[PDB]
Amino acid sequence: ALVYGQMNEPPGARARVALTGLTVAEYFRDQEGQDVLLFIDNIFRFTQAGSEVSALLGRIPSAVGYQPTLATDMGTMQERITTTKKGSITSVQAIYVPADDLTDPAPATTFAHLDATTVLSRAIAELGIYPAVDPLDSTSRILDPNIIGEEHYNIARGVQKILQDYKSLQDIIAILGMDELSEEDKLIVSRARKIQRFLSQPFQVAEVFTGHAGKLVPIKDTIKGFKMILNGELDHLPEVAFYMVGPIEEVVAKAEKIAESQ
Amino acid sequence: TLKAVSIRLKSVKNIQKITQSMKMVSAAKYTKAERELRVAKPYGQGAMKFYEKTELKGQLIIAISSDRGLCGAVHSSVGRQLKADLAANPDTMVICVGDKIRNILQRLYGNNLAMVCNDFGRRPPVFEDATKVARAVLESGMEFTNGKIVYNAFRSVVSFRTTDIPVFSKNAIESADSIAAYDSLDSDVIQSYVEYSLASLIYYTMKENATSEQSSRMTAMDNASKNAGEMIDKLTMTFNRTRQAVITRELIEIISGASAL
Amino acid sequence: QMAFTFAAPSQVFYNNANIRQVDVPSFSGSFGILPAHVATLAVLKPGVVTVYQEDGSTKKYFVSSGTVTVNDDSSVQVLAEEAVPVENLDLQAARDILSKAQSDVTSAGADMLKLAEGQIAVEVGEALVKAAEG
Amino acid sequence: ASDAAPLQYLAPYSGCAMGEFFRDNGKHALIIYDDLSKQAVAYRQMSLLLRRPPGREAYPGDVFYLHSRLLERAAKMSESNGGGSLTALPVIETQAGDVSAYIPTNVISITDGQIFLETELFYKGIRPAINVGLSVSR
Amino acid sequence: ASDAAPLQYLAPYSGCAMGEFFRDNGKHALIIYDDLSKQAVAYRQMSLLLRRPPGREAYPGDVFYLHSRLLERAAKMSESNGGGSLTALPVIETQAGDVSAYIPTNVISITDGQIFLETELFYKGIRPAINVGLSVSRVGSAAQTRAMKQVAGSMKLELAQYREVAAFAQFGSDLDASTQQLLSRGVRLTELLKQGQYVPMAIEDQVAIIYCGVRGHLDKVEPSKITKFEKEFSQHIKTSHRDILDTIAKEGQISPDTDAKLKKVVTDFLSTF
Amino acid sequence: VGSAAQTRAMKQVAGSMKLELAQYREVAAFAQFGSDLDASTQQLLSRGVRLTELLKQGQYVPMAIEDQVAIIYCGVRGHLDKVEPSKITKFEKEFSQHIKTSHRDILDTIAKEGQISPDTDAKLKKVVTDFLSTF
Amino acid sequence: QLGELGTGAGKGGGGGGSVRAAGGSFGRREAAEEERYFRQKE
Repeated sequence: ALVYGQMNEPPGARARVALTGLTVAEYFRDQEGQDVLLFIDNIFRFTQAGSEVSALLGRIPSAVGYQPTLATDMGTMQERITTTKKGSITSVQAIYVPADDLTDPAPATTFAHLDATTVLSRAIAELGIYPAVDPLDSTSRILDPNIIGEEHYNIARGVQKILQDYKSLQDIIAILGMDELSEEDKLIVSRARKIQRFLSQPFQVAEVFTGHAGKLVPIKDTIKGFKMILNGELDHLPEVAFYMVGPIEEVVAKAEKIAESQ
Repeated sequence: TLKAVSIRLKSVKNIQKITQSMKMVSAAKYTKAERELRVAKPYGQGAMKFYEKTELKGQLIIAISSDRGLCGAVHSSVGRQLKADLAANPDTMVICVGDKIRNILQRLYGNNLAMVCNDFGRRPPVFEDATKVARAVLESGMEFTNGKIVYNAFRSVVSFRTTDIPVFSKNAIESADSIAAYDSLDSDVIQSYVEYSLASLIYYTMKENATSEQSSRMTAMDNASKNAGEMIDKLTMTFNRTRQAVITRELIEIISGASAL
Repeated sequence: QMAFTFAAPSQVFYNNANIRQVDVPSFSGSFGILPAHVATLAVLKPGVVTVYQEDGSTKKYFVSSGTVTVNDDSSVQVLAEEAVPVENLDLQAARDILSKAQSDVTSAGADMLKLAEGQIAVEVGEALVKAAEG
Repeated sequence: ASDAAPLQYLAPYSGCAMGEFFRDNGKHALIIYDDLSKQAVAYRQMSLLLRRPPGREAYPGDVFYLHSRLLERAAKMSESNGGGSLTALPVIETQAGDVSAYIPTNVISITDGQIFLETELFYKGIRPAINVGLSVSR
Repeated sequence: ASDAAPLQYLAPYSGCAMGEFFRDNGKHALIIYDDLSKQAVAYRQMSLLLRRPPGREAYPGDVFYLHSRLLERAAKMSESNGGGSLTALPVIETQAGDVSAYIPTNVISITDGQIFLETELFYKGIRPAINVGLSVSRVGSAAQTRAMKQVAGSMKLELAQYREVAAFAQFGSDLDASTQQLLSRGVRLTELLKQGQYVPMAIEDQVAIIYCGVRGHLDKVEPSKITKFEKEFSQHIKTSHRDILDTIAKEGQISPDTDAKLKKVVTDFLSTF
Repeated sequence: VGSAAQTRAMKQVAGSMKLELAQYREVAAFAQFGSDLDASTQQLLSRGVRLTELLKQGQYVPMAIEDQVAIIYCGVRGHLDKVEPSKITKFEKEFSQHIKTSHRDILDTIAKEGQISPDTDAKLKKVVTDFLSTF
Repeated sequence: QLGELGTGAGKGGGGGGSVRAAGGSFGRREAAEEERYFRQKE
């Protein structure tokens, strides 16, 4: 469902349209018992509209020109997005950072409510990996071995550490070459490129623009698949077999098809 | 002010870009130079083995440097060791390869400088340049009994040591105590062997000096890029604080003017 | 037990490797080396240094100049200007340089220095002719 | 965060009164204000909506007295007053590790020492990311 | 500037309504606001003198609403609405490159892309002084012809690679052959984009000259003679090889057969040139 | 106001000083990493260093215009290139005393002329060299 | 005290690139190496 508070609307309409979409999502949570998704785009324009409304009302602005009620205006909206005993509302909010300043009052107030972070990097997209989520810059508060599990946490930390080692070794490879630490760093760079390919995934909503059928990977298939790459159980497969395939069974099936076609 | 921080942040950002570019170039040269040093080190071990076996103990001084400066503490510390030679052998003529050593040492001991080689450093050191220096020592006719070569040894990636390799003359070789144990010695054999052992020691130092110089320049640009990166981060936070303070202060002035009406 | 340090500005061949026999063409005569040799030193000349290791393997290394030193501790330090195996050499190229050297000798005339250079290249060319055709 | 700014302003003093019950009755209490930087934001909202003159970072001039009158009630009492005590652990959130900002410098001048937590140490896996050289206990 | 502040505030809305006449009648209009910075100053003057509450930089709280309700009227109408269009080119003057100032921040948020101009690039000879790395177009290559999209995609990729290794090109002469090729190609493409004033060129001329840039046809020529090559080779293909231009116009792209014909024409011309 | 606010003797020596300080400003940066310098450049660097130490002055001791002109004239004509900068102040007191009770005719000559003639310039240079020999 | 070259644009001595406009000591280094080269040439 869309609510579309447009830019050519007065600041009162743009300040309240996040509450309008939140009200629709609250019905699906309370009166249906669902886990609802709420998309706010943009959360900075919600802050910007509230600053314009307070300026119109004659209130004295706070630091960096924002409204004096900035934390309360954000807090009143963001505290309705939670899990209740009926259902939940999960909010994915597009974020604009003014002047590339994370200490600005608008992102600093927004970051106090976030439980995760999904960074879409154009550098990942230039490598052909879609979705272009940065594997290291994307964070989450629930990435702890008490909310998601011990195997989930250990595999995620191992994947992050492998990719951090790849980033630290990329300049060494660029200067000297692939010949480094015999076959130890060669094993690390081989696994890390397999990790980067296996993070890519075809999407069902884009299956008519790309031709690849989309995949919906369950969480256990993801953990099992990345555990296999981390354990080195698939070192005999090409890195192309890990690209744009959801499950790890798709990887070995694609590698078999390559071996049969070769 | 906000303009002063913005100007300084722009300058430090350009400094980091230059030093990162210099670090990549100097790492490429160091990788190539260490690759050839991996084979040209036992070449100097075999050349110095004879002088080690004779145990001859010590004029002329060979200084190895380059016209390319700002590689760290190479020419400064080598010249400092050369200054210690000027306080130990004030009457020793010195043959320099590089203008930087000439610049440092001309003010102190311009009366004890034999010759200074220039237009060197940009090209990699090969044997022909070593033979050019070797022919320069011979045909000049300058008297020398003992001697040494000043060069930057390659201890590690971040550490370089300034040592000296002793170089003797044909006349000193004939007068050696343990040279009687070596046979088949006449004038022409000793003369040709000495003037080729000299061109093998000079080639060994030139490979050691080039690798040590590129390694020092690589780690100096690496330190400069890290320090410029840290200074960028602190100046960015200072710029963000100053930008926010300017906006807040300007608005309070407007509010105070509006409320006073 | 004979430590071999045959190196070059271009390549490196042996580093303290036990060799049964190395025959060296020097200015003091094209003599040969066995372990615990005579303490001496000599100047290389254009010729075919040969290597005969502990397995009896025969390897031919033509050089253009250099130095040869044998110390009292059975340590052999042969350093040569450009040591290459002779298999990557051409006898036709050897005679081409030799004919070019002969032209330099004939066209030297009163240029005694150029006459010496022609003689030097004649010695190198004749050395390679025997090297490549053998 | 959904509550009104006067409620967030009042809550440190309400909890302090509940802790001062134990202090004045011979018992010992520990109180944590998590966090006083958000209470200063709530008080700045109340001050700006009351047309009071903003100062540094639009804060009112009595934002120091806001925290000073609160934290000074945390004290160790003598044996003639029962011997009780109240211990305060205020929390202050900085921006990019800036302890030289207005509000954290006010609380540092009030409290008896600070425990500084580093983002750089926290990224490296050091938990708790306590800066040993920058942590003071007066 | 001699006109009153209400007249300067009302002029963009008056011109927009004149352009909306063409939009609603099935025609296509282009509107230039030169410039919206001074219109916001005029609106700020009226608001401050009407005792309206000032905000950041003394601008009123509805100055974003002032420019958004103006610039949202530039639309591409549907075919059931006549198929007309209205294209807006607002102009914003920034102070010392501060695009984070209040009025430039608003108009950047409203618009569908920016064309950044720098004085540093202006005096380097880059005219028009467009910063390629900063200027965006959110509609992307959907607003280009098939021939232009074919060649500008490779030009954008090559110019991005040139800006990555632009630090080495300042001093580095003993680099690898690939890096030297990347910097030499980017110099040709940077010199290619330079254009004089009051002389716009047709899309066929633009595609042809940047086709020669990205296909290596300019790697053998000096950058100082690129402009002379741009005009003279255009004459050489406008009245001597018109059949190739006919095939490109008929098919809307450059086939490999037409690519080979253009390669022979360039090689023959560069022999003469 | 410029040179119109200076007397004729001061204007003659401050104009030459402003040129020499400009030349010294061009060559004062060489102490950062330079090691070998030209002989004329070294003389410019030495004279400008003397001039920078000449502009230093203690508190509560203002000196007369004739003393300022004479000291600046010695500074810009190379009369202090052979003197270490640490002893410039001692020279500034003692040499001014020497030309006060003994060469007061020269001071009267400069006061009546109002500027520095080449003959008076030669006379002052000879007194400087005589004083430096006695120094 | 003379406004040494490279100490800052508008700060007494400087004018030029970003380093020279920022001043400090790197602008002094830029002015030192440049003036040394052109004094050697003359």
